[PDB]
Amino acid sequence: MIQVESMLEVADNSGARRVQCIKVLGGSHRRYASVGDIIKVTVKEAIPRGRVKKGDVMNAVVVRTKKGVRRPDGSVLRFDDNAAVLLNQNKAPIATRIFGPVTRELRGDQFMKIVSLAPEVL
Amino acid sequence: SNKHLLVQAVENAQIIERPSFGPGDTVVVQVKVREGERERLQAFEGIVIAKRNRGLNSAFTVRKISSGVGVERAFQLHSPIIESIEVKRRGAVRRAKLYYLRERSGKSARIREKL
Amino acid sequence: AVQKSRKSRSRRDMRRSHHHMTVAELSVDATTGEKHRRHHMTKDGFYRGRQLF
Amino acid sequence: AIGLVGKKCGMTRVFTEAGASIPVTVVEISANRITQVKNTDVDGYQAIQVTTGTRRDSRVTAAQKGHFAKAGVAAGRGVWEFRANDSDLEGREIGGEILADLFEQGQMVDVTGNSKGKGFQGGVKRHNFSMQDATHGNSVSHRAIGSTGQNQSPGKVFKGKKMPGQMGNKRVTVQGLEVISVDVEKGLLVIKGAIPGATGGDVIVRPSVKA
Amino acid sequence: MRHRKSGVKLGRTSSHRKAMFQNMTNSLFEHELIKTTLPKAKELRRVAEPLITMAKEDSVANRRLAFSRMRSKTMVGKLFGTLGPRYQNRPGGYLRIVKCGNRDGDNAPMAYVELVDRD
RNA sequence: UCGAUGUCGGCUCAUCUCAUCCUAGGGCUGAAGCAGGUCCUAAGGGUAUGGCUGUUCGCCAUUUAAAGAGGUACGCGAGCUGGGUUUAGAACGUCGUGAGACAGUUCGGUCCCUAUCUACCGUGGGCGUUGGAAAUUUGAGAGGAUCUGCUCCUAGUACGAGAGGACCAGAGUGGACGAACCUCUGGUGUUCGGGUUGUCACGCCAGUGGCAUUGCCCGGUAGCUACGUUCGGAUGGGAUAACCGCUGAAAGCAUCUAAGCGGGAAGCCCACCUCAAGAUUAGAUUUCCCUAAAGAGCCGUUGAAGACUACGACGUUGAUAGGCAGGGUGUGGAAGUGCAGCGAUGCAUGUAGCUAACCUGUACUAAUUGCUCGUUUGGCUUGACC
RNA sequence: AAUUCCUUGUCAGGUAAGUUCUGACCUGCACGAAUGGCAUAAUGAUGGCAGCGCUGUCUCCAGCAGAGACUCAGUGAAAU
RNA sequence: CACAGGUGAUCAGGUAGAGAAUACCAAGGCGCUUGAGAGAACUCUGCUGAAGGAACUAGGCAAAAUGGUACCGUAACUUC
Repeated sequence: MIQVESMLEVADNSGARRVQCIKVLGGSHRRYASVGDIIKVTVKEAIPRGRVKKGDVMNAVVVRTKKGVRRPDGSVLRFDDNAAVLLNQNKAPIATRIFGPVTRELRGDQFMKIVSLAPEVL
Repeated sequence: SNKHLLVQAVENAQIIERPSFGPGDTVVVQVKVREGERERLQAFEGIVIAKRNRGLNSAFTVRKISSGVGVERAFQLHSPIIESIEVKRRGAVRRAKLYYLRERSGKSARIREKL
Repeated sequence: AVQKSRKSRSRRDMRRSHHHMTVAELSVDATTGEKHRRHHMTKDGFYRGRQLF
Repeated sequence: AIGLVGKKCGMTRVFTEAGASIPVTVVEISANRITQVKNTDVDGYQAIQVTTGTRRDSRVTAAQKGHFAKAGVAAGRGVWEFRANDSDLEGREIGGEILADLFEQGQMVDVTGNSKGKGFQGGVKRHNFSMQDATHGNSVSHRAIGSTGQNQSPGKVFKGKKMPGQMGNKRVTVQGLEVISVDVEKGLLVIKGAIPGATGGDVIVRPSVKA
Repeated sequence: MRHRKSGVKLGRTSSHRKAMFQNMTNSLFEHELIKTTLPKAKELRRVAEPLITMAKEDSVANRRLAFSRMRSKTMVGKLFGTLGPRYQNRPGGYLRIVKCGNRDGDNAPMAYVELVDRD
């Protein structure tokens, strides 16, 4: 469960290290974003001379949450941090390396490169 | 027991045999994974921080560190997803619920071997 | 918080109408033959032909 | 459109071979003995009256005892009725049996029950009223109802106003619930969903009108 | 709600009601017949009968449990010497409550708690 | 209205209008398609979160199908707040010789009332319903609900120079809302189990108990619970709104209209869910009983039922509650003893001991065939049958 | 600017977004030198703004404990 | 008012503790002149709370949080 004004670690090599959620997209009064959900974020701390700069407003996708993700069998899968992956203006990943594991909720078409670049997919 | 007898009759059929194991011992679990038209088994190896026994609804949580961040999954003992469970290493813990290990990162997290 | 016009005696009595005193049920113990409240032991102490003391 | 009367035994889960959790509730189904068949000529409407369970003679009154003896059925723990039409009154005569085989696996059902009673409850719970600020000067209005009307015009509280009331212990119907499994020999029916009520209570299971 | 909850409050704190019922159990084991309030009598079974059940078998550990939950050594001795042996072969229900009217001072309903078998 | 009708804004809670913001149906278009513009019908639902500022408003950021205009004492302080305005203190600019003053500014500055009546939300008692009673019920009528995005497919088809890109049909999956539920994931769990600090006590060791927020800390049973699970908003019927008609005269033509016959909306009435015969028009059906009957109540054991009530179950022809027996769950290795160790402590006896509320049984304890209410065939008139 | 009406003056910083805050400009409605001018270490339950930690302040409330509210027995007001 | 207010000095035990703080006790004295039930909404006083962490609000109001000893180490500025 990620909501507005939530700090997320950056799980790719886009140059940002921490982002803040400013808008959960996909609903009039939508509250929370889970893994695989698209959010608007502001970059709060980035590495020097990176692709992305501090204070930039752009899109991201949540790739792991501390609340966890449920599976059809009733199991829950949790992580130790909240981490997302930065996206283009067309909601496509801008990453060449993915750090940390991701879940199989990113399976589809627009996050297939995130899935393939992740060191491990749960 | 806690459930009604009619419910117990249904649960008994769902019950499936599996190696018994204790808390706090490193375990390897085989999980069915669907990639589309093909089936595969994924190995999940971790210390078991917490276990709950409820007959058919028994569940155990496995915690492992991947790339410097811990991952916890509350696996279901009697579900058909779990093809097999084996105990790689056996450890002794004072308490059933190891919820202090989440705070622990490296040298502290380790559990003493049980002989 | 307060009345706007004093309540009438009839209106006051209408509320009182429901209030009623409870009347205890009465039974006689066979052994001792004394009035006592239903499901409650006798003054003497003989209940259903049994000696409490 | 005739249904059956059962007893909620509680919830459990069914595993699918694909490894999917199916939360189900088990309803005990004693045979429903038909005690009276109602029709247009005598009653003006068509229905099937049934009894289920068991009741001791000291608790069965003379009137109910005669009513049961007319049908030739043993007295149950209550008498229920199901609105029925010509198709549904086809083979159901007085003294007959209705079993769990009325319902087949995989179809949708509507389940009616007496929901768990919460007693006298406030607006926050019963009507989902937003709570007022805990701090910032709030005095005695953390869980207060708030304004109930506007002013002199209209000067009255409108009917249907949401206010603290008894919550629960009311008839509740849930629709579109699948039936996972049927056991005639054990007289037990397994239904997908919450199936409102508490365990041990009486639940009415009917075919879904939406279908 | 209190759905399926057991126990009593009796307008007391947890420690206070625990101590009061320990006192009541000791006095009941001593005199074998005590006049008390009816809810107190009904709740006294749940704490007194189990001590007799445990005292059915005499051992150091069982006597130490009785002392932990009673805190009267004389009365642990009595429980393990007379009530246990007397009640060896009785399955439960070691107290009979006999309603005895209402209290003078506050009209509280009253009852007599009597140990079965010549209390 | 001055023998007192509390201001602005905010919070909570709303109710109505349509001069309609979205959705819905249409005419025209400088309407090729997608997107629009204007007007007509339509009020059933829905109609954001933040930075600034006391703000209403306004600007901005980011969303949405959309972030509508208004009335309700510019709704709502005997429902809450008190930031601004509007007391008493102090100061700045300005005015005045001065006391002082400023729709100028700045710091600070007591918000009472146990609800009689109406209204509303629940829940009962009384009587009535043409003799009484135990149940099942029909429905005059009332309320609840009415939202909608995105993806795929039709189809990169129709259309279009390109760019772009459908109507109408079909499938899936989301956001908000609501109900139920606790099987799953969690929270709580102050009569569960452990660890531990200080002190006192049980004669003392040991083992325990009182107090220190449950002393603190780690877990956790049932119950309740959401953030967890399931489900629903219907693609149906009838009559219509704008609009579009068929045939057709008044008016040899034309004409949707005057006669007649059609299509047509998230709107109206049904359909879905809940209540409902105090529907005094008090209904219907099946049984039972009438020289205290059938039943109801009191009383007692009580329940996922409950403020009291009421409702549900049972009262020896009994599992209603407690206890008890066996389990399950939780905690995690009781006490005693022995061994190793100088010792703290570890190990074995042994997953041991304990275990609330959970499951299944069991009359051991308590539910006393005790009392009260309730009758004795139910008026009269007419008609059919008899 | 405790002083500026126009005014949320203009520019720069801070925020995704700043009528408040900081720095600067000077067009000072209506600063200014013992009704003292500009600064100033320390001090201040002083005013404004911004951060870390922290959290039920909040999204969104849930459970639990005690005192009331509720029922019974005794005593027994109030404004109007 | 047999009122949770005020009222000067004197004595100053034990175990922890810097302490006349705080905790539990000694001598001594008290349980505070309505009780019994139930365990509804709502109010008061407290405990715990998934994910987020000021998004609340006029304002971080309230709560949460920090908290001892010993040692290491400590910036701008300064009237040193």
